[PDB]
This record gives sequence, structure tokens and C-alpha cells, in this order.
Amino acid sequence: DWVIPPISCPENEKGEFPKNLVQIKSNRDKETKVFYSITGQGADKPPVGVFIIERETGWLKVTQPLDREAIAKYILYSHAVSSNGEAVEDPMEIVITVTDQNDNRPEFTQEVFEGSVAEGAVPGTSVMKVSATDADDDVNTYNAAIAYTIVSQDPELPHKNMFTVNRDTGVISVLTSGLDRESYPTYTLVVQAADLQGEGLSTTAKAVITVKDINDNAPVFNPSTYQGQVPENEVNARIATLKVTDDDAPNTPAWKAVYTVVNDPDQQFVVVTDPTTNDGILKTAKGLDFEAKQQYILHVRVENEEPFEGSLVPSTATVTVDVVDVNEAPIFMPAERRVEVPEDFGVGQEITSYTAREPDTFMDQKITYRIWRDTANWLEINPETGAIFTRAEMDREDAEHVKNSTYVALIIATDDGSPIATGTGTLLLVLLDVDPDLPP
Amino acid sequence: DWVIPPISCPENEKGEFPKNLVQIKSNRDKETKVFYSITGQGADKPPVGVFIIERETGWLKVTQPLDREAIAKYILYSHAVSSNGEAVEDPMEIVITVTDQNDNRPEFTQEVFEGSVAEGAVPGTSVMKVSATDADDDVNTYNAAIAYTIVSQDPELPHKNMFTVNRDTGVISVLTSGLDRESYPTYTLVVQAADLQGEGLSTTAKAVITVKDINDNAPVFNPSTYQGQVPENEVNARIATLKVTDDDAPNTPAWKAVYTVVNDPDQQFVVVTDPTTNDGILKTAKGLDFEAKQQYILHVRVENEEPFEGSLVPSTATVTVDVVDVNEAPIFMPAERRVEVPEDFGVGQEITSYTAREPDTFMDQKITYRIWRDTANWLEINPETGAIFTRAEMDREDAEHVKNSTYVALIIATDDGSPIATGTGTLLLVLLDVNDNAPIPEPRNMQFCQRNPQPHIITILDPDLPPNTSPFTAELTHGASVNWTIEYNDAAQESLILQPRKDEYKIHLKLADNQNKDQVTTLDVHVCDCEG
Ligand SMILES: *[C@@H]1O[C@H](CO)[C@@H](O)[C@H](O)[C@@H]1O
Ligand SMILES: *[C@@H]1O[C@H](CO)[C@@H](O)[C@H](O)[C@@H]1O
Ligand SMILES: *[C@@H]1O[C@H](CO)[C@@H](O)[C@H](O)[C@@H]1O
Ligand SMILES: *[C@@H]1O[C@H](CO)[C@@H](O)[C@H](O)[C@@H]1O
Ligand SMILES: *[C@@H]1O[C@H](CO)[C@@H](O)[C@H](O)[C@@H]1O
Ligand SMILES: *[C@@H]1O[C@H](CO)[C@@H](O)[C@H](O)[C@@H]1O
Ligand SMILES: *[C@H]1O[C@H](CO)[C@@H](O)[C@H](O)[C@@H]1O
Ligand SMILES: *[C@H]1O[C@H](CO)[C@@H](O)[C@H](O)[C@@H]1O
Ligand SMILES: *[C@H]1O[C@H](CO)[C@@H](O)[C@H](O)[C@@H]1O
Ligand SMILES: *[C@H]1O[C@H](CO)[C@@H](O)[C@H](O)[C@@H]1O
Ligand SMILES: *[C@H]1O[C@H](CO)[C@@H](O)[C@H](O)[C@@H]1O
Ligand SMILES: *[C@H]1O[C@H](CO)[C@@H](O)[C@H](O)[C@@H]1O
Ligand SMILES: *[C@H]1O[C@H](CO)[C@@H](O)[C@H](O)[C@@H]1O
Ligand SMILES: *[C@H]1O[C@H](CO)[C@@H](O)[C@H](O)[C@@H]1O
Ligand SMILES: *[C@H]1O[C@H](CO)[C@@H](O)[C@H](O)[C@@H]1O
Ligand SMILES: *[C@H]1O[C@H](CO)[C@@H](O)[C@H](O)[C@@H]1O
Ligand SMILES: *[C@H]1O[C@H](CO)[C@@H](O)[C@H](O)[C@@H]1O
Ligand SMILES: *[C@H]1O[C@H](CO)[C@@H](O)[C@H](O)[C@@H]1O
Ligand SMILES: [Ca+2]
Ligand SMILES: [Ca+2]
Ligand SMILES: [Ca+2]
Ligand SMILES: [Ca+2]
Ligand SMILES: [Ca+2]
Ligand SMILES: [Ca+2]
Ligand SMILES: [Ca+2]
Ligand SMILES: [Ca+2]
Ligand SMILES: [Ca+2]
Ligand SMILES: [Ca+2]
Ligand SMILES: [Ca+2]
Ligand SMILES: [Ca+2]
Ligand SMILES: [Ca+2]
Ligand SMILES: [Ca+2]
Ligand SMILES: [Ca+2]
Ligand SMILES: [Ca+2]
Ligand SMILES: [Ca+2]
Ligand SMILES: [Ca+2]
Ligand SMILES: [Ca+2]
Ligand SMILES: [Ca+2]
Ligand SMILES: [Ca+2]
Ligand SMILES: [Ca+2]
Ligand SMILES: [Ca+2]
Ligand SMILES: [Ca+2]
Ligand SMILES: [Mn+2]
Ligand SMILES: [Mn+2]
Repeated sequence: DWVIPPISCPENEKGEFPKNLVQIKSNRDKETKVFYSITGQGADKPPVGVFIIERETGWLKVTQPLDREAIAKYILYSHAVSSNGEAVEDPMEIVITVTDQNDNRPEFTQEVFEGSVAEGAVPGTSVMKVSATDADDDVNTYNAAIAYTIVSQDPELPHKNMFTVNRDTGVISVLTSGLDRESYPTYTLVVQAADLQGEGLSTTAKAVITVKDINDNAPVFNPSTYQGQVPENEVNARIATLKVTDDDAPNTPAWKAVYTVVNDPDQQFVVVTDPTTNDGILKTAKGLDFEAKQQYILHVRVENEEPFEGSLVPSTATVTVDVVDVNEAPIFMPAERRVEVPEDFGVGQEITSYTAREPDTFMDQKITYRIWRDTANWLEINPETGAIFTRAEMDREDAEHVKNSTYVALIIATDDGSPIATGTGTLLLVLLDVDPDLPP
Repeated sequence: DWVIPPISCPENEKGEFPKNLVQIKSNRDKETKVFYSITGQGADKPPVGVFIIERETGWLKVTQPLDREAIAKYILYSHAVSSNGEAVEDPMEIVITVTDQNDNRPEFTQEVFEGSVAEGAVPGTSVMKVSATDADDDVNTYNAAIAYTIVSQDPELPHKNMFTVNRDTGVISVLTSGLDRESYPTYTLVVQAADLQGEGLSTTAKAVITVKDINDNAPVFNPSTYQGQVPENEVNARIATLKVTDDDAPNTPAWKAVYTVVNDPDQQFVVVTDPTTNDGILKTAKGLDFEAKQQYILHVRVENEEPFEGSLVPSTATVTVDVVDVNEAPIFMPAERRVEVPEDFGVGQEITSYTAREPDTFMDQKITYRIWRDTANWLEINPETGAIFTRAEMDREDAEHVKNSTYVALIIATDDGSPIATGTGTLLLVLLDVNDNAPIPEPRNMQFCQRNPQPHIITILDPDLPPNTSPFTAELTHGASVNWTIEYNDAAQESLILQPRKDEYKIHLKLADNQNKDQVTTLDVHVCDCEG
């Protein structure tokens, strides 16, 4: 029927007890002596005795400072009973709503939040999420209005303001540029939650950013000037091993070295990387024939399996490479000498001067012409200038030693330098007739 | 039903209006939109709009500041009506009691209170009763608790404060003593009524108490000593007028004077009171006497018509009454002198000395006797010693003016005082009978018969008194026998009977008593020829 508006008593109302709330009355209180009582939880049921009525007057009282976190609304019930025991009124519902108070400082879901970010992080980029919770009601007051701030970064370098937390989501982001893993790879932050939109109760926690690796460090030679040498006509010959220091995380693609010869037109050099140390093993891809080039002054540059991040400004070494002239065999020119000679050729006369080229350009080398393969003893080559003279009577009809009207004999031009390199040339002595004979 | 307790608002609340009293709800408020309204005296009925209710919230609130003296209780009613016009609930009586505030100074039922007290009443005695009345809440506050106090008495004497008031009764009574009708006949009081038991709002009225009269003042003789002269045998003659002064209410019994002579044993003097002047005129109730008392010195006191009040010490004055001696007529001693004297008394012989006393005792009085009345002139008196000798022959049987046995003279005794005073005695001179007379026959010219005579009585006369009269004896020396016979008819000699013995003349006849003879010559009796 007619009732009583919901009552409000502030949480933790402190002062003297007990306090009045509102008195109730039955219009039947002059019909008979009526006796009031209140029931429900908070009254007779737990928490028993927080609220009470004066049986005589019907005054409802609260006994103690309320706590809404504990219990934010009591549902009580009043009764009117005559003195002769008959219940007079159908019980009236009485609702007490305890109102809120900033009596609950905020608190982080975690003692310590931890996250990570790229070394080369784009300011305003997002790292981490920090959170906290207040126990009053944000539905009705700013007492659960949590406002995150940051109050300390360790280390406070390069700046003191590397990151920031979104005031009212808790999301931590990159504020500035300068996160170098190579420099400060972990950042410890004390993050603060405060209720009353930061104005009220402050509770602090921790958030740790390990800034991680990013190929942001070119490999470096030491020094830029190397120096060595190769047997000129050798292949797979180590020229020199060159040293570099990638500052990035070790053993990571962003660390291991890729070398490249920039000035190698002939594809005659190869520098392979030594896994364990990523040194530059400078070899030869093709045996360097000395005479054309006495020295190679070439550069070699460094990289990483992992492509460089951003601008690329790669380091370069200079290996002033020296080849050494090795004594090679001289080359009969031509190697297949064919000449026609009348079988009736004079004994002791010159046939022809068969010669050889000198490959090693020592302006100081000589050649010795001899002959071994004289099947039938007719020839005798001048040891000095390759001159050939018959020292016996030739005959084209001379069978066996004359294959097919042609007589083959092997000549030699031995060398005069380091090792004894004996060039070999061939004379085809073609004897045409001068009955076993040939027409006419 | 579950009602709402009575709300109480302290009258004349000063705050920011309007002010919320309570907030009502109909539980049906959620099954339909309900609209709250109140009605009644202060709501819709005058006073109007004193109390209001917000329709959506059902907040009771007040608009004015209430006044308890005006409206002390508000009875209101709440109404719930859905947004569809259907009255959702039953009207709820809402009762509002206005609490009180001390905001009504009391006020004396009378601008001025009259009163009366008797002169010299006892300290503690009750004179009158004043009153005031407060408009505030006497059932529940001292706001109506009055304390009567006296502010000022007029005048401030004999004492600064003659009367006190019964703090909370209004009664005014005689604090101390000295209340005099004769000094200050009325007092005026400024009495006060302050509430909160006397510490609150005061207000003030007048109280006028007249001190009344009592016979507290004795009447006093203006002059203490007096004097007066009065003649000697006059009655009620002013001798003096007694002057007295009484301070009490004029023309009241507590003022009227009453005069009493102390020296009043025989009651000779009376003193009456002049209605208006109240003076004490002194008369005499009886004729004074000079020869007895020279002069009277009497005390007369004056007390008052009504009994005095208390120490009663009456005032007396002392009047000396000089009596006036007046010449009083002399007294014969006795006034009626009787003397036996014989009829024979010689001419110049002195009968007696008849003398009067002088009543006046101033020795200048000369009593001078002169004879007043004697129709026979048998008498003569000495002007000096008042002796009365005879001057002629006296007769006991001079029947003309000796009516009885006695002759009666009148003597008077004058004097020579201021006025002339005279006394009067009467000489009762009895004359003893003396036989100077002689017997005679009654019928002198008697008459007889010549033929047959009848008998004739002859009366005998004799003026004297026995024994000079009765035993009469008669004879005839001259003749008789010649036809004469006398018999004393009566056994005792009264008279006799005479008659012829045989069948004119003059007979001589002797008579006597105690031997006093007288032959009576006249017996001229004619004898004539009759039959009888
Ligand atoms: C920053 O924002 C990113 C989204 O780009 C989240 O993954 C991270 O949890 C932090 O809130
Ligand atoms: C909150 O911050 C304080 C510094 O005032 C620390 O001592 C604590 O560990 C928490 O992180
Ligand atoms: C060193 O290497 C760079 C690239 O890293 C070359 O561009 C430069 O010419 C030098 O040889
Ligand atoms: C050879 O060395 C020179 C410096 O001496 C560099 O300029 C060049 O890049 C190469 O490494
Ligand atoms: C004035 O006095 C009268 C009695 O004379 C009372 O009736 C009244 O209460 C007031 O005190
Ligand atoms: C007293 O009386 C006699 C007369 O009886 C006068 O003579 C005298 O004058 C006085 O009146
Ligand atoms: C803090 O933020 C977290 C999100 O990670 C929520 O789940 C939590 O309720 C609190 O608001
Ligand atoms: C043999 O002859 C040749 C001619 O081509 C020369 O080049 C060589 O020096 C040798 O004398
Ligand atoms: C060429 O042949 C000669 C023989 O004359 C050797 O002495 C030399 O070692 C090379 O094999
Ligand atoms: C010339 O070449 C021959 C083979 O063709 C060898 O036998 C000789 O030693 C020289 O080198
Ligand atoms: C001369 O020619 C002969 C071929 O008949 C080769 O055997 C020799 O090596 C040289 O070149
Ligand atoms: C005191 O008492 C007397 C009588 O006892 C009254 O006459 C007077 O008015 C006052 O009340
Ligand atoms: C009471 O006394 C006051 C003075 O305070 C007067 O003004 C008033 O007339 C009454 O007598
Ligand atoms: C005057 O004197 C007389 C006595 O002579 C008293 O009787 C009276 O009372 C008054 O004092
Ligand atoms: C008359 O005079 C006498 C003196 O003899 C007083 O005693 C009395 O009081 C009155 O004054
Ligand atoms: C008459 O007057 C004389 C005075 O001379 C007296 O002696 C006599 O007693 C009578 O009173
Ligand atoms: C005595 O009386 C006689 C009259 O009987 C007067 O004459 C005389 O004056 C006196 O009063
Ligand atoms: C003497 O007495 C006679 C009476 O017998 C009077 O008449 C006379 O006045 C005088 O007193
Ligand atoms: Ca709490
Ligand atoms: Ca709270
Ligand atoms: Ca809080
Ligand atoms: Ca870096
Ligand atoms: Ca890196
Ligand atoms: Ca790198
Ligand atoms: Ca070469
Ligand atoms: Ca050579
Ligand atoms: Ca060479
Ligand atoms: Ca031949
Ligand atoms: Ca031939
Ligand atoms: Ca031939
Ligand atoms: Ca009022
Ligand atoms: Ca009042
Ligand atoms: Ca008052
Ligand atoms: Ca007096
Ligand atoms: Ca008097
Ligand atoms: Ca008097
Ligand atoms: Ca006298
Ligand atoms: Ca005289
Ligand atoms: Ca006299
Ligand atoms: Ca005579
Ligand atoms: Ca005689
Ligand atoms: Ca005689
Ligand atoms: Mn409260
Ligand atoms: Mn109020």
C-alpha cells in the first residue's frame, strides 16, 4: 500500500551510536499498545544487530559504521504486534542503501608486469598492458576512477621518458626514440594506479621492458687495410683472413657476416665466412696468371644474413694482394710443327729453326733445345737457337721409321729458372721422294 | 495500516524556504507512474500552500515559517494517482504539530489594578492580587511561566518597599510595617510580568493600593486647661467649651469625640459634643450649690466614638468651675410655727419669737421681719428679732376668720442682698378655748297658744367648747309658777321644753355650763287664741 522511501546511510558513518534512521508507526497504535520489531538480515539475521527498533516508539536505529564493500543494501522488515499477541500489520519492507566512500585504494592485478619491445621501436608504438582494480563503485563515484602514471624508469637513459602508460587504459607505449638493446636492453618501471582520477589513493607496481634485438649494427673490419700474397697460378689459395666485429646479438643472422668483393671483374676471388668467428677467408676462384697483373688492390665489404635495417652504410676492407711469379714451362710455338723435306737432304745442313716461347717474363731467362725422340737418328737440333740439322742420311723409302712418308720426332726446350720446366714441341718431318718409290 | 508519525516544525523557523518535511511513496509506484498530492488546511484549504508536495518525488515541504499561536497543528492527506487518473492508494492522514517559541511577552489583564489595605495591618497580611497571561506553550514550555515582580513603589516611604508580590501568584501583601493612612493614604506600584519563570520577556502594569482608616489616633484637647463661672441654682448652663483635635477620618466614629467627666460622682455636670465642631460644651445636669461647694475642678477626658486601636491612652483637660453665689431667700425655722396660746392673751403680751435662717453665707445679710397677713390685726412683730406680740383682743370663737381652732398669720423676713430675697413662715396661733361666753335660749321671739298649748323646745347656745358648754343648767328666777314648766327635754342638757301650766308675758331665764350664769331677758312670747 503506502510505504517508506529507500533509506541511505553513508558507508563508515562514524560518530556516536546508535544513530536514528526513521521511526515507523501503525495507525492501530491507539487501538491497542503495539510492539514493533524489525527482521531480515542486518537485524536478527547476520549481520545481526546492525539495525534495531525501539519496540515502544518504532524508531529504527543503526548501531555501527556501515561498510558497503561488505554489504551495500540491507533488506529489513517491520512488524506491529498488539500487546495481546495478535499481529496488527502485514510486515513493511524497509530498504537501507549504504552509500559509497573512497575507502579502498586501487591495486594492480600483478605485483610485477613484464613485457618486451623492438630495439627500433616507432615512438607511439605499443609495448605492454598494465592494470589495477578499485573496490568502491566507479558506477556511482570517482572513487574507483583509476589513473595510471609512471613514476620511475630504470635506467633513466638515454632519456628519462622512454615510455608512457595510457592514463586510463594502462597500456604502456613508446614515447621517444632511443631504445637501444645494445645500450639499455631492460627497463624497469614503477607504474602507479590512483583512484579519484589520479587525485585519490595511489598504489604502485612494477613493469619490466626488455628491449630486444634488431639488426641495427653494421659489421666492422679491423683494420681497413689487409695485406698478403698468392702463388700466381694457384687456386683455392688463402690470401688473407680479415677481421670484423658486428655489435648486434651474437650468432644471430643480424650478426654473422656476409663479405663481398666489389672490384673483381674476372670472378677470380672468393672470400668465404668462417662460421665460428665470421672472419673473411680471402681465397682465389681462378688461378691468378701473374704476367697480366702483378698485384691486386681490392676492397671487400661486410653485411649480415639478415638484411640491414634502414639506411645501409657497410664497412670495407682493402686487401692489397700480391701474386708471385712462378716458373712455368716454355711453350713451343707452334706445338705441332709440319715441314716438307726432300728425303735426299744434305747431312749437316740446316732444315728449319724450331723455337719456343718464354712465358715467365724474367728479363733474365734462357732456353735449351734438345731432342729425345729421334727414332732413326737423322736429326740433331742446335741446343742454342733451336736450329735443326740432319746429322745422318735420310730416306723416305726407309720403312718402319717413316710412318707414312712423314717422320715424327719429339723436341724439347727445357727451362732456366726455379724448377726445371721442360716444354715439349713436335716436328713432323714430311719426306717426299727424291720399285718402293712414289709416282712418278 | 502503516501510517507516518507526526512531524513537528518549530514555529517561526528562519531558514531557506521551502523546506522538506518528509518523502512519501506508494509501492505501486513501479507498476504505474504515480502522482503525489496532498490536501487540507495549509495545503489546498486555507492557509493555502503553506505545505506542498512534489508530485513526482512525493516530497512534503513547507513554504512559510509556521506560527503555533495561529495554527498549532496541521492535518494533511496524501493522494496517489497513476498517470492514468486512477487513484492508486487511499489518502494518508499526515499530522503536523507546530512546536512553540517564546515569542509572546505576557500581559496584565488590567492596565491598572486597584487595591485597599487597612492602616497599620500586620506585615505578612495580604492586600490584593494582580495577574498576567502568556500566549505561548504552557503545557510544554516555560515560555508561559510568569514571575510577578514589583518594579517601583510610590512613594518610597516610610520605607523603600512596603509591599511584596507572590512571585508566581500575583498576590501583593504587606512586606513590612509603617503603613499610615495619616501620612500616605495611597501607594502606587509598578508590577512586572516576565516569562521563562521571570527571566524571559517582561511587561508591566500599575497597582494602586490605598491605605484605609482605623481609629489609630486619639482625640487631643487643643487647650488642656479651662475655666468657667456659673450661677448657683440654674441647670445646664454653659461653663466651658472643650476643644479637641483628632487626626483620623473627619466625621467618622473613629473621629467623633466623646466627653466624660471623671470627677462625676453625683453627676452635677454634663458635657455634650457639637456634632460638627466636635467641641465639648460643658453644661450642668443639676443645680450647683455655692454654700456647699465653692468651686469645682474636674477632669474631663475625650475618647472616641469607636474603640481605639491598641495602646489606648485617653486625653484629659482640666476645667475649673467657679460657682456664683446667688442671694437665696431666708428660711423660717420652722416654716410652719405652731403655738398654743389662750384666748385671754393680754394686749401687749408677746406670743413667740419666729425667726428665719440666712441661707446665704456671705456675712452682709440683714434679715428684717415684717408681718404679711393677719385679717384681724391681732398681731405685731419686731422688724429686728421677729418677735410677735399681740396688739388687740383675740377671740377663739371669732368664727369669721378663726375658721378652725387656729388663727393663721403670715410673717415674712426680707433682707438686703444683691437682689431682695424673702422667706415666709405661718404663725399657726391656736387660741385655746376660754369660757368667756354665757348660755342663751334659741327661740327668743317664740310664740304660744292660749287654749290648747303644744310643747316648745328651746335650744341653748354656747360658743365655747366643752367643758364650757354641755351640762347646761337653767332656771327661772322671775316667776314661772304662774303657768310655767321647763323640762330639759334631752337626757344631757341640749335644750328644754317649755309650756303653759295653766289656762302676753316676758320670762327671765337663767342658764349655765360650768357656772357661767346669764339670765336671758328676751322671752317676748305672745299667747294667742288658737286651738293648738
Ligand atoms: C599495446 O598495444 C598492442 C596492440 O597494437 C597490444 O598488443 C599490447 O598488448 C599493448 O596494449
Ligand atoms: C611501489 O613503489 C614503491 C616506491 O615508493 C616501491 O617501494 C614498491 O615496491 C612498489 O613498487
Ligand atoms: C665499402 O663497402 C661499401 C658497401 O658496404 C661500398 O659501397 C664502398 O664502395 C666500399 O667499398
Ligand atoms: C681500402 O682502404 C682505404 C683506407 O686506407 C679505404 O678508403 C677503402 O674503402 C678500402 O677499404
Ligand atoms: C490573571 O489572574 C487571574 C485571577 O485573577 C487568573 O485567572 C489568570 O490565570 C491570570 O493569572
Ligand atoms: C420678698 O417678698 C416680699 C413680699 O412678700 C417683698 O417685700 C420683697 O420685695 C420680696 O419680693
Ligand atoms: C585491468 O586491465 C585488464 C586487461 O588486461 C582487465 O582484464 C582488468 O579487468 C583490469 O581492468
Ligand atoms: C721462336 O720463334 C717465334 C716466332 O714466332 C718467336 O716468337 C720465339 O721467340 C722463338 O724465337
Ligand atoms: C722436363 O723434363 C726434363 C728432362 O730433360 C726434367 O729434367 C724436368 O724435371 C722436367 O720434367
Ligand atoms: C714435354 O711433354 C711431354 C708429354 O707430352 C713430357 O713427356 C715431357 O716431360 C715434357 O714435359
Ligand atoms: C707434339 O705433338 C704430339 C702429337 O703427335 C704430342 O704428343 C706432344 O705432346 C706435342 O704436343
Ligand atoms: C490575599 O488574601 C486576601 C484574603 O486572604 C485577599 O483579600 C487578597 O485579595 C489577596 O488575595
Ligand atoms: C510598565 O513600565 C514601562 C517602563 O518599562 C512603561 O513604559 C509602561 O507604561 C508600564 O507602566
Ligand atoms: C485623663 O485622665 C483621667 C484621670 O484624671 C483618666 O480617667 C483618663 O483616662 C485620661 O487619661
Ligand atoms: C489637667 O491638668 C492636670 C494637672 O493637675 C493634669 O494631670 C491633666 O492631665 C490635665 O492636663
Ligand atoms: C431664729 O433665728 C435665731 C437667730 O437670732 C436663732 O437663735 C433661732 O434658733 C431661730 O433659727
Ligand atoms: C413667702 O410666701 C409669701 C406668700 O405666702 C410671699 O409673700 C413671700 O414673698 C414669700 O415667698
Ligand atoms: C405657712 O404655711 C401655710 C400653710 O398653712 C402656707 O400657706 C404659707 O405659704 C406658709 O408657708
Ligand atoms: Ca569499506
Ligand atoms: Ca566504499
Ligand atoms: Ca578507492
Ligand atoms: Ca642500436
Ligand atoms: Ca641489434
Ligand atoms: Ca648487423
Ligand atoms: Ca702467368
Ligand atoms: Ca719458363
Ligand atoms: Ca709466370
Ligand atoms: Ca730413297
Ligand atoms: Ca727415292
Ligand atoms: Ca727410281
Ligand atoms: Ca507566534
Ligand atoms: Ca509561541
Ligand atoms: Ca512568552
Ligand atoms: Ca497611623
Ligand atoms: Ca486612622
Ligand atoms: Ca480617634
Ligand atoms: Ca446655697
Ligand atoms: Ca437672702
Ligand atoms: Ca446663696
Ligand atoms: Ca369666745
Ligand atoms: Ca371662748
Ligand atoms: Ca360658756
Ligand atoms: Mn545517518
Ligand atoms: Mn524544520
